[PDB]
Amino acid sequence: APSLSNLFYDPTYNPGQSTINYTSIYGNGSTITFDELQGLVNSTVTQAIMFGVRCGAAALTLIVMWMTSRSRKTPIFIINQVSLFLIILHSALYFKYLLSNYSSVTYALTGFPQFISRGDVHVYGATNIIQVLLVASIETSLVFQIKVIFTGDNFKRIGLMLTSISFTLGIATVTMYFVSAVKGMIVTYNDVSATQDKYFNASTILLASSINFMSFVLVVKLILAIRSRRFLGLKQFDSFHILLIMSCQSLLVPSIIFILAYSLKPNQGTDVLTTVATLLAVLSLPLSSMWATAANNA
Amino acid sequence: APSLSNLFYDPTYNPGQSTINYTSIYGNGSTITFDELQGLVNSTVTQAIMFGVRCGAAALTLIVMWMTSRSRKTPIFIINQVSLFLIILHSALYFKYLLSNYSSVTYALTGFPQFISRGDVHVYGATNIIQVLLVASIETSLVFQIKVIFTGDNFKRIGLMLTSISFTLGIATVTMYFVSAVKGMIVTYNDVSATQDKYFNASTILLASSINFMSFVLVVKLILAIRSRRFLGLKQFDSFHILLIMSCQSLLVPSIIFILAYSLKPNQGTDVLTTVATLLAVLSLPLSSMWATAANNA
Amino acid sequence: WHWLQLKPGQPMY
Amino acid sequence: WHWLQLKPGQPMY
Ligand SMILES: CC(C)CCC[C@@H](C)[C@H]1CC[C@H]2[C@@H]3CC=C4C[C@@H](OC(=O)CCC(=O)O)CC[C@]4(C)[C@H]3CC[C@]12C
Ligand SMILES: CC(C)CCC[C@@H](C)[C@H]1CC[C@H]2[C@@H]3CC=C4C[C@@H](OC(=O)CCC(=O)O)CC[C@]4(C)[C@H]3CC[C@]12C
Ligand SMILES: CC(C)CCC[C@@H](C)[C@H]1CC[C@H]2[C@@H]3CC=C4C[C@@H](OC(=O)CCC(=O)O)CC[C@]4(C)[C@H]3CC[C@]12C
Ligand SMILES: CC(C)CCC[C@@H](C)[C@H]1CC[C@H]2[C@@H]3CC=C4C[C@@H](OC(=O)CCC(=O)O)CC[C@]4(C)[C@H]3CC[C@]12C
Ligand SMILES: CC(C)CCC[C@@H](C)[C@H]1CC[C@H]2[C@@H]3CC=C4C[C@@H](OC(=O)CCC(=O)O)CC[C@]4(C)[C@H]3CC[C@]12C
Ligand SMILES: CC(C)CCC[C@@H](C)[C@H]1CC[C@H]2[C@@H]3CC=C4C[C@@H](OC(=O)CCC(=O)O)CC[C@]4(C)[C@H]3CC[C@]12C
Ligand SMILES: CC(C)CCC[C@@H](C)[C@H]1CC[C@H]2[C@@H]3CC=C4C[C@@H](OC(=O)CCC(=O)O)CC[C@]4(C)[C@H]3CC[C@]12C
Ligand SMILES: CC(C)CCC[C@@H](C)[C@H]1CC[C@H]2[C@@H]3CC=C4C[C@@H](OC(=O)CCC(=O)O)CC[C@]4(C)[C@H]3CC[C@]12C
Ligand SMILES: CC(C)CCC[C@@H](C)[C@H]1CC[C@H]2[C@@H]3CC=C4C[C@@H](OC(=O)CCC(=O)O)CC[C@]4(C)[C@H]3CC[C@]12C
Ligand SMILES: CC(C)CCC[C@@H](C)[C@H]1CC[C@H]2[C@@H]3CC=C4C[C@@H](OC(=O)CCC(=O)O)CC[C@]4(C)[C@H]3CC[C@]12C
Ligand SMILES: CC(C)CCC[C@@H](C)[C@H]1CC[C@H]2[C@@H]3CC=C4C[C@@H](OC(=O)CCC(=O)O)CC[C@]4(C)[C@H]3CC[C@]12C
Ligand SMILES: CC(C)CCC[C@@H](C)[C@H]1CC[C@H]2[C@@H]3CC=C4C[C@@H](OC(=O)CCC(=O)O)CC[C@]4(C)[C@H]3CC[C@]12C
Ligand SMILES: *[C@@H]1O[C@H](CO)[C@@H](O)[C@H](O)[C@H]1NC(C)=O
Ligand SMILES: *[C@@H]1O[C@H](CO)[C@@H](O)[C@H](O)[C@H]1NC(C)=O
Ligand SMILES: *[C@@H]1O[C@H](CO)[C@@H](O)[C@H](O)[C@H]1NC(C)=O
Ligand SMILES: *[C@@H]1O[C@H](CO)[C@@H](O)[C@H](O)[C@H]1NC(C)=O
Repeated sequence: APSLSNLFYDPTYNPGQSTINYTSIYGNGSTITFDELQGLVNSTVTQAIMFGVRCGAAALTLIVMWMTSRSRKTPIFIINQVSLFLIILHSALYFKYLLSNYSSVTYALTGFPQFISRGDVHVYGATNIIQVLLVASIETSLVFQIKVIFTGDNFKRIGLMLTSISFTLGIATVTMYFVSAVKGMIVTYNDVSATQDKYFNASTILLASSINFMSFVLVVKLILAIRSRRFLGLKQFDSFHILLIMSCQSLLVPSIIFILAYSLKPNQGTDVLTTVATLLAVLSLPLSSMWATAANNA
Repeated sequence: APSLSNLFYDPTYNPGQSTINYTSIYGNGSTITFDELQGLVNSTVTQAIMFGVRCGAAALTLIVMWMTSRSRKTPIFIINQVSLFLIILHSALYFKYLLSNYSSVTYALTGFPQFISRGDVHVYGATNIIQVLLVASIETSLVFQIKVIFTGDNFKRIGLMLTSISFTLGIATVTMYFVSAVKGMIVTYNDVSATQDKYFNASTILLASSINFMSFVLVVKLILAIRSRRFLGLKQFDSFHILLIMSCQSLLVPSIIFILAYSLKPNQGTDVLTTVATLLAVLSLPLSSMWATAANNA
Repeated sequence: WHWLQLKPGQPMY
Repeated sequence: WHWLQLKPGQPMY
């Protein structure tokens, strides 16, 4: 503490317009303000916050789903476990990414490819493969939720149609995620300072449209299946009510979160809200099973 | 892109020893390296990760505990709700703190009190009050877990002794947290660039020792209560086994996390692992109730 | 409204 | 081993 400068006593000076001087590949001065830097750090912290929420919610849902799911060896239980373990493992690799040398402001300000370690490239690839397997597990669950729920309906013509369309969408999104993954891998392995996000947007919209399709089918069907129970009988509080509530939640909240992720300001780190939408689309079914068992037991 | 400097082609140069030039209250140059800066940002991101885990785990545990807890209007249920809502609200205020002007590198590098908004001081105070209420709710639960579990034991002499000591520890930690809070508030309100963490360490060790005491009592008691059931009867898989497992988990994991938080390298943002220890000490009881009901129902 | 942007090596969301 | 440090205005952990 040699001596406090005059600007410590001025009540009008703001640090946000002050300039940082640092070295970069493009030039020598490359001035940047503390508010672009705090935007970068706030985006990184916001991504970390949502991925922490994902990791904690998925881990505790996995733990609770074991403690209480009496119907072990069901395919939907095994799929739900594979999906929760893949959410946890994806969140873990991402938690390394946020604390690595690609999310650091060292690389986001100074585009130096020497700072890059090839292990970080391998972590990037492992995360992309785990995301592909996650989408595969989610669509396996959904094709297994429409196949099983369409068994027993007299109108099996339209049930088979619905299974077919859903399964087509599942294969299309899984193939698009794998194509996006490999088209990002060849570019990253070749040049560490480039990206291929062209197919990303398409694969995420494909997944969102699949989820939207599922919530439509499950809500339409359950609506006709409580209208048939209201013209004869009544539908106000049975487990029927729990499935209908979770399917209306799956209808309204992940779509709202997808549009919120596509509408808000860019570069603020809010773009990973699509992962909260997929988190809730995953967590609708195990929580639905828990409520269903805890309203059937009585 | 005027022209890439020579250091883009050198494979030996590392950005981590390069120096940032910026203005600060102490001087004019105030050189800092990108690796101290990335340490700061990594500490902020690590705090955000653990608080995201807290928020997601507590929110989904609150949601699940409603869906399945058939014993509504019990005091322990109401306390567990108050504690989960206070964990969520504390995590929310902290999530504002990490995205505010006190966790920004703008203030952690340039100690300018002009950048500080009085609303951030009010957020700081609200977070400290909510933490005091959280510790109060946790100790209310524990004094209510030892009071209720010690009812019915023939050896009520030592049961009352145990209740008394636990309740003394609860009041001591709540009073120490409130003293720490007010001693931090008067300093922050007076001078925004000072802190009073002297009483913090004492209050956290008091809370850790309370939790340790509880896990001792519950494990000792349940051990004599399965040794009496092993000399007459057998103790290998009953709900008895579920409480004993959760009490041994509460015995071993939060203490391990407390020592890990006190042992690892400082200034790396790992010091908030004490909040994961308190998270698990909270989440032992609702998960214990869920397993107990889901092993009593059959 | 905007397209999601991946930083030069951001793994998949 | 170290004492927990609060930044100049870090709210309570
Ligand atoms: C659902 C919940 C209750 C399960 C338990 C999860 C926690 C025990 C996990 C989740 C997040 C984890 C943390 C995520 C990241 C880090 C940072 C890591 O250190 C670094 O990355 C710093 C590197 C550097 O110095 O640059 C040390 C472990 C730690 C604190 C982890 C410790 C274990 C934590 C708290
Ligand atoms: C019961 C389990 C299946 C779920 C609940 C706990 C997990 C979510 C925890 C347990 C172990 C944790 C991991 C322990 C150690 C690490 C290494 C850590 O590494 C770094 O941060 C390195 C940073 C650097 O090298 O710069 C990142 C978090 C991670 C994967 C943790 C992520 C969260 C994990 C998987
Ligand atoms: C599914 C749930 C239960 C989580 C399972 C744990 C794994 C996801 C974690 C545990 C330890 C982690 C590893 C710990 C350390 C490293 C070294 C690390 O080395 C580097 O390239 C970075 C070195 C550096 O920091 O300078 C690469 C990731 C890796 C293999 C980590 C990959 C992810 C692992 C296997
Ligand atoms: C929900 C059920 C009834 C099906 C509805 C019809 C689907 C087959 C449509 C609805 C939305 C469509 C998607 C809307 C937007 C895109 C992005 C498009 O690529 C881009 O726009 C990215 C590049 C760019 O424009 O910058 C590729 C097709 C795709 C995935 C479309 C594929 C066909 C989809 C899934
Ligand atoms: C199953 C249930 C419990 C889920 C409940 C989720 C909602 C309560 C969450 C999900 C997404 C959230 C939104 C995600 C992002 C934002 C943006 C956030 O910041 C801005 O609007 C930016 C303003 C600016 O530009 O300065 C305000 C809150 C809001 C709308 C959030 C409000 C709360 C929402 C709707
Ligand atoms: C799984 C269930 C039980 C909980 C769901 C909680 C989420 C809906 C919350 C948790 C973290 C929240 C985010 C935390 C921080 C921010 C940043 C915030 O923007 C700012 O902080 C200002 C702008 C900037 O900092 O650059 C906008 C809302 C957002 C995305 C929040 C939106 C709502 C989120 C995703
Ligand atoms: C009880 C359960 C069902 C609630 C589940 C959802 C909540 C955990 C979400 C809903 C609204 C969210 C909040 C919405 C907005 C914000 C503001 C955000 O900060 C900013 O936007 C920037 C502020 C600044 O500039 O300093 C920090 C996270 C926070 C408190 C979010 C924390 C997470 C909250 C409480
Ligand atoms: C109990 C669980 C379910 C969470 C409930 C949500 C609340 C904890 C959140 C929701 C919106 C939040 C508020 C959103 C915005 C602001 C303005 C914010 O104003 C400032 O001083 C900063 C302004 C700026 O960013 O420049 C202060 C915090 C506050 C009141 C937040 C306090 C915390 C609130 C009430
Ligand atoms: C678990 C049951 C059987 C009770 C055991 C005895 C307790 C009354 C002891 C055990 C640990 C003790 C604590 C250990 C350390 C401290 C920190 C001490 O303050 C400091 O060391 C902080 C300042 C500094 O040294 O930098 C104040 C007393 C306190 C809370 C002690 C209070 C008395 C405690 C709770
Ligand atoms: C019983 C169920 C319900 C929960 C089980 C959770 C555990 C598996 C978690 C809780 C605390 C966790 C630990 C908390 C913190 C850390 C430190 C973390 O980072 C380091 O050790 C730092 C290494 C370095 O200095 O680089 C490594 C994982 C570890 C041991 C975690 C491993 C996983 C643990 C034991
Ligand atoms: C309803 C569920 C299934 C989610 C899908 C919501 C759509 C209405 C969103 C998703 C992607 C959005 C588009 C993403 C990108 C842009 C930015 C912008 O694009 C442009 O035409 C100019 C910029 C450019 O060339 O990319 C104008 C809005 C548009 C087309 C958006 C219009 C609204 C879209 C189609
Ligand atoms: C077992 C459960 C109840 C958790 C408590 C573990 C204790 C064994 C820890 C908690 C706080 C620790 C202390 C925190 C700070 C320091 C740093 C350092 O302190 C000093 O005496 C020199 C520096 C200083 O004056 O603070 C040497 C270890 C010590 C005393 C630690 C010794 C081990 C302690 C007492
Ligand atoms: C930083 O860069 C600016 C160019 O805008 C220059 O005027 C200044 O001399 C450099 N050094 C400092 C301490 O600002
Ligand atoms: C960058 O600026 C400093 C300041 O004079 C100078 O010494 C250095 O030579 C400059 N770098 C190049 C490549 O000119
Ligand atoms: C940063 O400050 C130091 C000392 O004032 C100076 O020697 C150095 O040239 C400056 N860095 C740049 C890139 O100009
Ligand atoms: C800080 O360094 C710059 C570079 O010359 C100079 O213009 C400025 O006057 C210095 N600030 C003070 C208070 O001397």
